[PDB]
Amino acid sequence: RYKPDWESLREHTVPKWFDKAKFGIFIHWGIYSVPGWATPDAWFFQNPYAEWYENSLRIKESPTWEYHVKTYGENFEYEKFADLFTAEKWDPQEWADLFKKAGAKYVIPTTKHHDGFCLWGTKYTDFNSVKRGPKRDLVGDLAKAVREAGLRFGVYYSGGLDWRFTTEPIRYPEDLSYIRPNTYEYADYAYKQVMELVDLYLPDVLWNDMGWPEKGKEDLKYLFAYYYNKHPEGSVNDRWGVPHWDFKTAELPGYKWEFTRGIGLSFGYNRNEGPEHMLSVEQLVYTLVDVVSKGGNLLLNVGPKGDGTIPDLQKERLLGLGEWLRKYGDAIYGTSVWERCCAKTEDGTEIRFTRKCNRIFVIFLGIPTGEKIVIEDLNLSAGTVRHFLTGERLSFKNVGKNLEITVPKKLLETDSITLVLEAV
Amino acid sequence: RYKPDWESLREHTVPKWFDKAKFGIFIHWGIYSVPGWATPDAWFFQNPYAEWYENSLRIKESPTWEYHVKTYGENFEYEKFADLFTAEKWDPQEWADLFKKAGAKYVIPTTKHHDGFCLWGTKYTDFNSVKRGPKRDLVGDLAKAVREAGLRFGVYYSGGLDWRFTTEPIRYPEDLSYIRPNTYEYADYAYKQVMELVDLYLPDVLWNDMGWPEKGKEDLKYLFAYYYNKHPEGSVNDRWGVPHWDFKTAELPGYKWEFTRGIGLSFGYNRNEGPEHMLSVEQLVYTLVDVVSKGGNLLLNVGPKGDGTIPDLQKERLLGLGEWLRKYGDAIYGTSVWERCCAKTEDGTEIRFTRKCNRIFVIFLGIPTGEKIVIEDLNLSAGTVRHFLTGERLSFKNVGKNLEITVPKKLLETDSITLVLEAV
Amino acid sequence: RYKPDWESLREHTVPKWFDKAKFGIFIHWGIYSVPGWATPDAWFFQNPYAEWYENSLRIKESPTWEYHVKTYGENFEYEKFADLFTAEKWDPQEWADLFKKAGAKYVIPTTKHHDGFCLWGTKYTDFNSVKRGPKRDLVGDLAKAVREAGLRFGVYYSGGLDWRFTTEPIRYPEDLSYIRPNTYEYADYAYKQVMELVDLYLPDVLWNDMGWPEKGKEDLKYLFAYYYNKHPEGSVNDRWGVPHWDFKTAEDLPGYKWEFTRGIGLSFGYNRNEHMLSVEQLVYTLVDVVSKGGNLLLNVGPKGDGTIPDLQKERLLGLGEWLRKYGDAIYGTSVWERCCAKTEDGTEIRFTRKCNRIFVIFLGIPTGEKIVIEDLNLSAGTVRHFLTGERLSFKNVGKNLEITVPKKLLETDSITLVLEAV
Amino acid sequence: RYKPDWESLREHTVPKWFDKAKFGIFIHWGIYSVPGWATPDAWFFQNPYAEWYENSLRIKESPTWEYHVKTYGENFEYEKFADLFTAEKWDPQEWADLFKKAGAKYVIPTTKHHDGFCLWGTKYTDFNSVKRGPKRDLVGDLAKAVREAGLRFGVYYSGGLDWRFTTEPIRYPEDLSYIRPNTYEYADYAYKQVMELVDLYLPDVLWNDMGWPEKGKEDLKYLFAYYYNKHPEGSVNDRWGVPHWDFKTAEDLPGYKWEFTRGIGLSFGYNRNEHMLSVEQLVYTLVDVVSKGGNLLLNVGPKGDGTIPDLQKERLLGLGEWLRKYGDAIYGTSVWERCCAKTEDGTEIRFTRKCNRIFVIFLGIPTGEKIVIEDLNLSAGTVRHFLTGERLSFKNVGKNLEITVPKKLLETDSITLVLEAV
Ligand SMILES: C[C@@H]1O[C@H](O)[C@@H](O)[C@H](O)[C@@H]1O
Ligand SMILES: C[C@@H]1O[C@H](O)[C@@H](O)[C@H](O)[C@@H]1O
Ligand SMILES: C[C@@H]1O[C@H](O)[C@@H](O)[C@H](O)[C@@H]1O
Ligand SMILES: C[C@@H]1O[C@H](O)[C@@H](O)[C@H](O)[C@@H]1O
Repeated sequence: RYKPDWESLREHTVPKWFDKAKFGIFIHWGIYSVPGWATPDAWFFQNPYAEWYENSLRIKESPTWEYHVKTYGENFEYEKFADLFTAEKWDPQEWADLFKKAGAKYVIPTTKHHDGFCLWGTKYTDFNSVKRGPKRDLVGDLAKAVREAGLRFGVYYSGGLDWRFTTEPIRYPEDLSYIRPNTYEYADYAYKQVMELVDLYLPDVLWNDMGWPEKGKEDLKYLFAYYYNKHPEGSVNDRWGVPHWDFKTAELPGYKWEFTRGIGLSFGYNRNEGPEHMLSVEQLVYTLVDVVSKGGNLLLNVGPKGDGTIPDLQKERLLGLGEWLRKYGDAIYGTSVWERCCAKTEDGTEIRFTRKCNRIFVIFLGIPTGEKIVIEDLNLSAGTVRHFLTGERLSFKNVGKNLEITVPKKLLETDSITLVLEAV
Repeated sequence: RYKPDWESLREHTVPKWFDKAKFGIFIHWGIYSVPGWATPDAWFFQNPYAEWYENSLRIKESPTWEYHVKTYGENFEYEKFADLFTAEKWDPQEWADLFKKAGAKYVIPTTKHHDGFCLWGTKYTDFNSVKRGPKRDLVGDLAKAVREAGLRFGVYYSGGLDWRFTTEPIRYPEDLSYIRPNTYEYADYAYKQVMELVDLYLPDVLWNDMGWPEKGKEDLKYLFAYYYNKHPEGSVNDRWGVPHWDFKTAELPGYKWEFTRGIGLSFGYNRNEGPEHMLSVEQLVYTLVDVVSKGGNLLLNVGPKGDGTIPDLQKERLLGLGEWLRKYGDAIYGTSVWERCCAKTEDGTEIRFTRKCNRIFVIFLGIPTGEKIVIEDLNLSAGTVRHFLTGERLSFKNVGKNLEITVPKKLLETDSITLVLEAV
Repeated sequence: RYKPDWESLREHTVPKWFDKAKFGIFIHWGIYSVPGWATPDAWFFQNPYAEWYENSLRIKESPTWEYHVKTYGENFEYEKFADLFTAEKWDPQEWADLFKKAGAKYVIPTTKHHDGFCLWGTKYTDFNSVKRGPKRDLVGDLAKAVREAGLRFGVYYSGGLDWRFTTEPIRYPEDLSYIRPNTYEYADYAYKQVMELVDLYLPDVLWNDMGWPEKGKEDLKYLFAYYYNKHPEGSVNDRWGVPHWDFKTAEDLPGYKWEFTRGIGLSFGYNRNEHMLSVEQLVYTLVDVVSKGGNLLLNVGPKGDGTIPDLQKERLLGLGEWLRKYGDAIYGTSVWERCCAKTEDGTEIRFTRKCNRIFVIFLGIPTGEKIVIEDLNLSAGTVRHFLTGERLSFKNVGKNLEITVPKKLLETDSITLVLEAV
Repeated sequence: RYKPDWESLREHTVPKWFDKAKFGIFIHWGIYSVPGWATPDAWFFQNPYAEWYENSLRIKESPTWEYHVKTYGENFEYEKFADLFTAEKWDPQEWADLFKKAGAKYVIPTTKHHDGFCLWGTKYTDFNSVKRGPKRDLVGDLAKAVREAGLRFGVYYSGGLDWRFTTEPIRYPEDLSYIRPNTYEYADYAYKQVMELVDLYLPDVLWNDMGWPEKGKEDLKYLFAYYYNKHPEGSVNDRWGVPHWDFKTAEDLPGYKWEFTRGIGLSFGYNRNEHMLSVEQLVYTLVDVVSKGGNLLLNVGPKGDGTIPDLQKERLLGLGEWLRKYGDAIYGTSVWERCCAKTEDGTEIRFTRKCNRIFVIFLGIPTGEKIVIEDLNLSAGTVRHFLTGERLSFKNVGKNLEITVPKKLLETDSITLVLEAV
């Protein structure tokens, strides 16, 4: 049993499933998906993030304001998008199947982003998906489908920012130091809402954002102890601004962390986003391997449309990643870091290392065109280095500081995207 | 005038009436009286307290859950008892007469227990006796009747626990450290509700329970100063978790205290309670004398049914106590502690001492069967020891460390339950 | 057992001995007794308190500065008085006997006043009576003598003010809000010194003054718990500025215990330029205070050589001669239903209770046999003349209570007519 | 780089060496080793811990007081033992070699226990081993010797208790809530002393005790950041009473790292009146603790002259002889899917993992060849006898796992039967 104080909650280390998961799906989906628009220290004036539509719209000068006033009209309040957000062609089982085939082991939707619209039937505001728009508990139905597909389910919550409680926009990063809800009322509201998510859906991950209101930071001792006592395999990110977290986030470490990025640049759906603002399947795999070899997990974001469909370009990149993970999944899932993160060849091709007990997977970022491969600054523990995908044994010798190794061309042609070897 | 700070509020000592009162009636009565059921470190799983019905019901495993799901059905929410709680045959004048005849000098009902149902027309929740169930201000009508009978009126309030603000039950004592309302919203709610009781009924006693929310502990400086300034003869118990109290509670001291217990084991009405889970009239009198000789008051609880009647077994024990207090009341009411609490005879019979200026009442817990009574470790201040109930003088001498004294058998037969003497 | 937190320490009510004590002796005695001088909006510029000599001296051109610069010289540092404080003719048994004969039940000397000179062998400063001046543990020798005489022994300590830690004087009351030691170093120093008094002498009273340093206020839950656990009959005044105290102080009827403090004269420390109360006014004060639930802490300001001025000795013995006669109507009494009353004539009256007995103490001796007391009805008891025990006839008349006490008995009483109803 | 705030310091997880270390030596050694005496609701009145000699001595009439007043005399102050603590026959290389042969990977001496005597040349008190007694920097010479033997070196420090700053003893556990130094002066003193240990010896472990003074708890975000930035492989226990620690202590399977501490005997400091564990019980403790994710910190209580009692030396060497054989199944291991298991016979079993290898350590040596382990199914690997490496036949049978190990191999093992599946 966890007690409600920081010393006691430190006893909760990161759960084993999360360290082994390696890959998860972020989902940025709200009423901001309806307009789904964004421009292709002037960051907030030309916000490339479609989720920040309302903030950009509150800046009268901006291109989001130009677009909005021409597409929808000057007197079209942002709140009106809630009724346009009908998710009429949303099938959560189809999402869960997509994410499972993509190779993800956990899924995290935005229960409530900065605009403050909640994607569940919360009883603390009427600005949610049950009373407005979809007339449907989006979080709960996604949680059911995700878990029926055999995946873990987390929740993103914008604890630090809620624009239902402000009127002024963020124009500069320094504005965030005072343009917050700021009231005791909000501190209670955020506490009750995350407590409600825990009670209703018992998430495997509590992914807070933008810090936690200062007035309720000491509430989290009670929230975290409550959560862990109901769900010891539950986890908590590092965006609460308090002494406790299970893993860190980012946009060889001894702690666990998680790199988050979108398939594109924007997190929410953006129409203005060209097909060359997005990563290729190759770049997604390279990111996954790089991150995972450094002890991290990848949280890859998906920005679905307001009608509940995932853009074909995004579906494509997910399935292509999962086709790669279906072949090379044994060298990623359930792996630890090796003695070192990275390495390169004499040629130039970068290399990453993942361990799985006595095995050491050697993952080349790319497929070398030559049979004779020379890896710099490595002298392997004289064992048995073998081709991974076919299993076939391979000859190799040590040379001063580098490591020479021949791999026939007949085997290179089998590998897709990355050549991977495996020592013992 | 009291200032709102702890140093200043210390000037308020316990009121004279309360120290002299000696005996009071607790009343545990709510919507939990309707089901009125309880099982005959596993305490919370088999709670013998019927007031904790809802907590026990939230534990799916428990016998309260078995009973509830069979008597009322799985989908019978606990809140539904509010509408079953009609107090149709409740007459408060009949209660006040009962408590007055029982010998009580003050009466304290549960305005709001842990379940959060209020027995008055509070304007801070619709979960009360005016909007639901009785359609009647139960606290106010009891206050009128109690005061018309010439008794003081206090209020119990569950400041520390309110299950209207939680969903999870208490399974272990350590759960109480974090399964509390916890919000600023609740701290205000509790403050406004006790302030409302003060404004509406001006209670002679403020009997808080389960501590006060940490977020509003400093509010009580303002509450206590406000209260004492309107009502200097008002009093305050020791369950707020702050530096100030007028008397302590429990379940020779220099401070004033108050032992609270039920006629039975449960505080709320329990049907499952046999007639041999309750104290006899003899044991109630023995408790009263023991407590009062140690500087304390007795707060004897009554658990009425949901229809507003007090079980005949409880009525019986109260009237029998009051018949005893009608005879021996002069040795209890308005007494102080003597040089020592207790004493025993050579035979074995225990003895308690109460003072009233130059008088010293000697109350035997039981009626010795022999005329020759030898009291251990006592040498009285050579005065005049007399039989109390008849007044008749009695012979006595000192003997080493003990004190011999003859009391004719004709006088023993007059005394009911306790022989009592009286020195000068 | 007492825990170190305010909620737990509230369980310590005022000890029974202190409530019954009624009368105690304050002693303001230090190196300020050596010059022992004070002048006969601008209170601090013309301080009538001789203990504040150093503060007044730091105010250049003030009358204490004029006197000092002429009697001792401009370059005569105040600290130099420590070596002049010899306590030549000091006899603690003589003091303890004087206070016992005066009728006092407890005695409280200044272990350290605002100037910061300590009257004991403290190991936290060398500015004390053992290393300087008397070469003698003044507090400890007085404690031994006072307890041998059968009296309780308390300690005054200036926790809030210490002029060893400041250089600027107090010219106005608002100056006290910032001209304090202010350092963590001082907060520890004060804690360690009161801890040391407790360890060395285990005082029955801890009489702090001028509040406690803000930084050390949380230290006192520990100090008080430590103190009460070693000495449950110990007590603590109300000048720490924290939620806990046993009795209040002061310079219808309260439910708490309090203590009026005042000197025989106006000054607390010895003053030559000294305005003194008569024996009659001291008795009247005692009775007034005691009938209102309070104790009287009467101050004595001895000279630097260790003798108590004859005028002060005289007032104390005269008070004790009165207390020897009428002590049963004061010591061990509680308050009655009301404190005060007057006669049709004008003479004020005070009431003390002692169980079923209720003493009626006249502030003065009425010159007439027929006495009419206003707004008082006594439930037909037996009103006795107190000192002789003789019975007196009384009747109830409307609001008032007519009583007839013979001339023989009025001339018997000294200072106060005292009756005794039941 | 680590910033001085709790959120940043959480990034420091327990160092890999400490998780792999498994076994370490505690050393309770001070001036309390000189008398080295302790008696065979009232724990503090009959303290079995010889390190608490002074506390027990402050309790007048207690058995430590009887012994002390007869062996040394009533006017023999406890502080006088500092001059008796000569460490005559002390040889740090002899100690370091003993601990290395015992199989320990790290060593932690008491730099300062509750009595406040420091075993190094601190410049914040003259009550230490350089100015008194040994005339020698005991901590530094042990640190040099321990690191020369190839072992890690930590430091115990009594941050929460220091009896140089109190006079009253601890009679009950509730006394610890207020009988502490309590001053800002102490909070600085503790900070400066641990800062000084870090600067002088850069310990691999900072083993604080009895919490950290309330006034100095915020100082520790700075001390910890300073420490980790100079020494990232450094570690910190859980007895500071702040949000941060690297491992917990103690006197299904945890996710955090912890450390069981206990003496060879009952007392931590040397006791004559001493109740000791056998070699078998020490090995059983080590295996039990290690299979549950913990380390064992085994205490040694040397005499005042600098020698370790032969009985203690004996137990340590016997443990190291066992660890020399079975060290591969302990050092560098993680926890398995579950900690514990038993046979149909009754013999307890513990599991340690080392990648794909899973060691099966029997607490005792089964007398029969046919061994049936309850509730255990092993995925058909290759179960080897550990010490000889020979292969063993096994079958899965319902819930259990039948295995046949020849008598030849059971008689080979010492204390524990050890197998090795894959
Ligand atoms: C994952 C990203 O985190 C950031 O803090 C947010 O501002 C973005 O909108 C997005 O949710
Ligand atoms: C008098 C008793 O006090 C306790 O704290 C409560 O838990 C019981 O329900 C009851 O009200
Ligand atoms: C009793 C008086 O208390 C005051 O606070 C002090 O300033 C006086 O010097 C005197 O000691
Ligand atoms: C390891 C033990 O820790 C406890 O806190 C101490 O009181 C003992 O003396 C010993 O050092």
